[PDB]
Amino acid sequence: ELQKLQWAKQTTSICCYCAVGCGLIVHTAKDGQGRAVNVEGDPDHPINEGSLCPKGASIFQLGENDQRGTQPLYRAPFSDTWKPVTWDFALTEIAKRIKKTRDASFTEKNAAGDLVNRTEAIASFGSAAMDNEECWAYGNILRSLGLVYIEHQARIXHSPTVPALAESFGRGAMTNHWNDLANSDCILIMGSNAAENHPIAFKWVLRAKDKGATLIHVDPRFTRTSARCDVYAPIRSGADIPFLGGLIKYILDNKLYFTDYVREYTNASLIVGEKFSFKDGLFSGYDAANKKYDKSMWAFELDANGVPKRDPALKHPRCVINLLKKHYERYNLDKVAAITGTSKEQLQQVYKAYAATGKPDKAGTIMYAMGWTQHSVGVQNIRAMAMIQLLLGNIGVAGGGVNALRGESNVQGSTDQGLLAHIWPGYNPVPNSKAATLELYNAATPQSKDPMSVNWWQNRPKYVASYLKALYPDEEPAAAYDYLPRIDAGRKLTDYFWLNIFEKMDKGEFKGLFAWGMNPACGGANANKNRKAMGKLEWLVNVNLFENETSSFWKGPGMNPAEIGTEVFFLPCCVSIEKEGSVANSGRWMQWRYRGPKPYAETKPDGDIMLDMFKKVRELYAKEGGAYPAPIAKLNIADWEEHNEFSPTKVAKLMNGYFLKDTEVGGKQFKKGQQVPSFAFLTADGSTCSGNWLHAGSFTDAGNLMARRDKTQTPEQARIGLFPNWSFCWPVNRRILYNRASVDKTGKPWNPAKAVIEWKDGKWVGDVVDGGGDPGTKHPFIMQTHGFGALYGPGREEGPFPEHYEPLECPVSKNPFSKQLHNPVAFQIEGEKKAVADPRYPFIGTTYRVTEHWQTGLMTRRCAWLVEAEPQIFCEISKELAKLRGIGNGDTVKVSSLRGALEAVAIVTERIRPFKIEGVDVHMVGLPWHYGWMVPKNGGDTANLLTPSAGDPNTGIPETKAFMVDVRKVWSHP
Amino acid sequence: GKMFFVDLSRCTACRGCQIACKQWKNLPAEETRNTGSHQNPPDLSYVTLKTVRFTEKSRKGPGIDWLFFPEQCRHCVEPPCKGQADVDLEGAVVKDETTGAVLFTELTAKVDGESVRSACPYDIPRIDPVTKRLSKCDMCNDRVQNGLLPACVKTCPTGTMNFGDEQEMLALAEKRLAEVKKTYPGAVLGDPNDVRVVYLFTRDPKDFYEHAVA
Ligand SMILES: Nc1nc2c(c(=O)[nH]1)N[C@H]1C(S)=C(S)[C@@H](COP(=O)(O)OP(=O)(O)OC[C@H]3O[C@@H](n4cnc5c(=O)[nH]c(N)nc54)[C@H](O)[C@@H]3O)O[C@H]1N2
Ligand SMILES: Nc1nc2c(c(=O)[nH]1)N[C@H]1C(S)=C(S)[C@@H](COP(=O)(O)OP(=O)(O)OC[C@H]3O[C@@H](n4cnc5c(=O)[nH]c(N)nc54)[C@H](O)[C@@H]3O)O[C@H]1N2
Ligand code: SF4
Ligand code: SF4
Ligand code: SF4
Ligand code: SF4
Ligand SMILES: [S]
Ligand SMILES: [W+6]
Repeated sequence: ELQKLQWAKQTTSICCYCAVGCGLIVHTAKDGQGRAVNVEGDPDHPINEGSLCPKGASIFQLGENDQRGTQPLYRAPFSDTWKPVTWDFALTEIAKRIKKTRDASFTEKNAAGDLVNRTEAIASFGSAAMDNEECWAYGNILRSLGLVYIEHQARIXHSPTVPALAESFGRGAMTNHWNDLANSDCILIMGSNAAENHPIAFKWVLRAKDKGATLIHVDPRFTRTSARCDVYAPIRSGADIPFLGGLIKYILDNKLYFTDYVREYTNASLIVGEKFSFKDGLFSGYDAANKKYDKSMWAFELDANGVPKRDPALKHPRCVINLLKKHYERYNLDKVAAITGTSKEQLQQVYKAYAATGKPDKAGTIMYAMGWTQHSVGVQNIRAMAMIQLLLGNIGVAGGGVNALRGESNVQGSTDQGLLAHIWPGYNPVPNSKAATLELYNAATPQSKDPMSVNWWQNRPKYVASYLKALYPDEEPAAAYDYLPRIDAGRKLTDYFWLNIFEKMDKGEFKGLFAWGMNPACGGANANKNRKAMGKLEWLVNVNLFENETSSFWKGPGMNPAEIGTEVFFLPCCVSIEKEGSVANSGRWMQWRYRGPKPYAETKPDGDIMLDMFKKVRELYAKEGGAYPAPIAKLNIADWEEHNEFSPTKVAKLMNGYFLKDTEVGGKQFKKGQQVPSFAFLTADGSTCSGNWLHAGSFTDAGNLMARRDKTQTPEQARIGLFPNWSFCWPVNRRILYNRASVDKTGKPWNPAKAVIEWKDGKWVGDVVDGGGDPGTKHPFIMQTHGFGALYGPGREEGPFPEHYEPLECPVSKNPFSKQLHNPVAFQIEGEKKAVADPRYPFIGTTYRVTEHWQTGLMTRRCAWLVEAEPQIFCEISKELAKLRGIGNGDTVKVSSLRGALEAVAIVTERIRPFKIEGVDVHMVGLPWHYGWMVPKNGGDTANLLTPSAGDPNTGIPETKAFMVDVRKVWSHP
Repeated sequence: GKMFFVDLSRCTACRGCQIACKQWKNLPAEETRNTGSHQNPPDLSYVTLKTVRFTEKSRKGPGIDWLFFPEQCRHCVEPPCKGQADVDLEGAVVKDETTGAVLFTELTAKVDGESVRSACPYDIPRIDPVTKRLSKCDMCNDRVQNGLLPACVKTCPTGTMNFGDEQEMLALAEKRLAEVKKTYPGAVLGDPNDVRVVYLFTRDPKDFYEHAVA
């Protein structure tokens, strides 16, 4: 056998980088007692089959890295030095600062005198990089301390996708899964670099092509994805809506929609109120003064029973499908070409190819991510594509869907666990101030009187009650509800989000920050604002693998440590392979992973760090009292622990949930202490606890379903690779969502050759059906109020149809579609100037990734094989732009915006070409944002020195993908 | 013995293979810089046995022909490197009679390294200037002798890398050549009767690398 592996124990794990969720084999020396000796792919894993991209293939170099933190370090105010300290010192002092800050900043009641019970002066950032059990424990810890400013990666990543797809379909999640790409007949990759950023996905994309699919990449750059597609079309950054509205128009004009699917399954028939109009950029109900829409102007006309009226002939002028045809009739080839840079020929070619999946037995799929989300119009970009998919019958089918590609390993899961300011675990809203009782909270939920509309959210009362009974089990739901903090009902939700946290930090309003597995000194847009802002904190707790640009902002570029009063605690955490837990992939596959080696040096898993820190805070409250100590004293944390350690297994069981009492539910009978087998059998009365309802099914009486490694399939399941016995996906192992739309009212597949489910005997066969009920008896979209795929979606801040607006910094003074240049209700901070068609910043700036690095490169900048492949910040420009600026391939260049400047090596390439925008060449400058001042030497700093703190009014995601810059040659050096 | 079939019509230049090879052998990193290309390291060296070469060529209409070449020893059926090395000292270059692997030993430090390199039609061997030892791809021969795929083949996500018996891989190379030729009319197999690493190139192999073929 192999000398290297021989006397080493083998364990299975899941890649700690992207949301594909590839399987690892780990070898640990001396049957598990020594260090990792080897990490490589798990040949048995149904997603990667042993494959790893270079980030997965280098995990050994990350885990066995002698630059890793070894113990806590403390930076005294105005100090230029780290001091080594004990966990006992570090966690007692932090507990002290938490309490001191909580006591001095606690709001029992707001201005208006409503109850809110919230800590104003502490914020938390993180983290999508933690295991699902740690994320849920972490949120509950911070909420029990009264925090409302709780944010992570999701805010600045796929936040717009959740409302965009929820509005369209009922849920915000990726609709299909990685193995399902192979079933597609046309893969459109757009706002995505999937060969670089989801590399194992390309195994399945290429397998689609092997079985007859066309692969289309639409991107402002020619990339490693583009090299391997049949069709490449350029598009200018910030011009997706025109491209997609074009395609809506092309589909409607040429009768390429799936008629039966549109009539029965979309809100096509539903009649909108005479109140709805649209004129020269603005929907009806614009309040100019306050930058806000009166959404009530967009309501459907109700019948007599409070149900939206339907004309199933599609003749009424106020049918959605007729206002759709009217809204997108401006989006003609010549206007789209003129504003995208894309030629008429290329639109025609891509439109003809995609629109052809219209047929019932064809499936087209979109793979999108940050090229669409990181925009002032991000929600509307994703809405426009959701709409196209419904017109073409691609929602619910094998090889269809909206494949919103999630980023980090557990971003799907951290979001599920409510590490965002607007949501508790399971996407139940954070209460605002009007919701003074549980009844007033639960009564927010919209009702349907349509007997065919499941409107499944109506069960929210059960999930809220089970949630409070997981936290506070010796209490009534209604009494425990008062222990949890609330936001103000009069304030835009963007007030509670990433960009406004940093704006408030920059005015002195924050005393403490947890930077828990995030690097906002490099990851946050407008990095110079953030670096100065952190200097206004009294304390900062950085939990991470390595010293970094956040931990050490006080000794960054242009900083004098002696001027900066921030106390910093750096607490070193352990890598993925040194702990047990689950991570949820883009497909909602919740996968269990085991420990290989013991934690390195004095590093600790996050669960243990946060559990220790909370106990010391509870001890301080027991001993001295202070502000509202009840939430802190009463939080059930004894269910989180075993042999004096944090217990991921017992936290998973509690997130799945269990009966506190014997009970009868769904007319079925259950013992006390029994695991809730499904969210169906949860209750509003206190009979059941469940930390996260979406987890009810994950850990039943049959064992840990996330730990299943069973590739067994029926022949129908094998035809489209569901692998329903590999781990567990939410909800209740529904692998393809909205699968009711994949059949006719009989329950026969639209594509028998690629069937998701079929009515055969008296059973649904294939996937778990997405909603109970015989064929034809229910609307297929069970999380929607009205039960339909929304073509018209009136809950969105900018309006119920996508409309093109230029980025807040744009190369045009004038918008060809309307007199509204920018998004009329865009999130912006007064006094922050915007380079609009300014000669000083004449070029489009964009930021993106490479295959070989990860996020801010905090991790991969430490990994010598990945630095070897991509050693330093580069700048991609066309030959045309390089000629204009006298820039030679390999020259040093300085890229600048209103907000900052940095140097980079120029990559002059034909892979970037100028954009003919209204007859004028517009040049683009591309930067990767993986670089930072701390390491390596000569790597460069973060592209976020350039980016603006403005963005989407629905989610506050920054516009990191489209801004304005200059580039000049730099003449320095021997 | 064994053969690689390397279908460059599927390569995303992810560099999984480049990092997989260093992980399996725990090789060090070279000190690199960006000189206006993703390519790095720029060449094979004593400590880099595989690197992905990046060439930009033109095509009609939009985009470019982006040509990815993951370079490695071809494991010649009749290796000139061994012929050259046997002139100075037998045992410096040996052949696995079972796998076909061409293998460098420590006795390479006793032979004229620059003449071994110059005898290689693919310009593959690399010398350590300190010890005068030669290195290159060793076919992950120890993994192959124990029923495992080479590190770079197991890691590959796209079906670019393929390994197995010479009969199954030559039958694969021919099947795949005929499909790729439909969508790439200049596609050719690299010296397929002479090496155990058979590349399918989508156009003139010289566009991928000057030493792509003999
Ligand atoms: N290798 C690697 N993989 C990663 C990551 C990483 O850091 N490195 N990070 C992970 C994370 S957290 C995330 S969220 C995902 C994101 O993955 P992607 O979204 O694929 O990442 P980006 O490369 O940032 O953006 C994709 C593409 O958007 C294009 N683009 C820029 N502006 C526009 C525009 O206005 N419109 C359109 N249509 N395209 C535009 C860029 O040219 C780029 O090719 O990747 C994940 N995977
Ligand atoms: N200009 C620009 N800015 C961007 C983007 C862009 O495309 N362009 N992308 C945005 C997106 S999609 C995202 S997701 C954000 C990401 O921004 P950040 O999350 O701030 O990026 P990093 O901190 O590098 O990435 C994850 C961190 O998790 C840490 N980590 C790993 N394992 C563990 C663990 O077990 N515990 C803990 N506590 N930490 C761990 C890593 O060490 C690393 O520091 O950046 C955003 N910013
Ligand atoms: S980074 Fe993503 S694609 Fe690469 S090995 Fe990890 S999970 Fe797989
Ligand atoms: S041969 Fe395979 S692993 Fe290597 S760069 Fe190409 S696709 Fe990536
Ligand atoms: S490619 Fe060169 S180094 Fe490799 S076996 Fe052939 S002659 Fe020897
Ligand atoms: S066969 Fe082994 S030694 Fe040769 S390139 Fe691949 S991983 Fe490296
Ligand atoms: S993410
Ligand atoms: W992300």
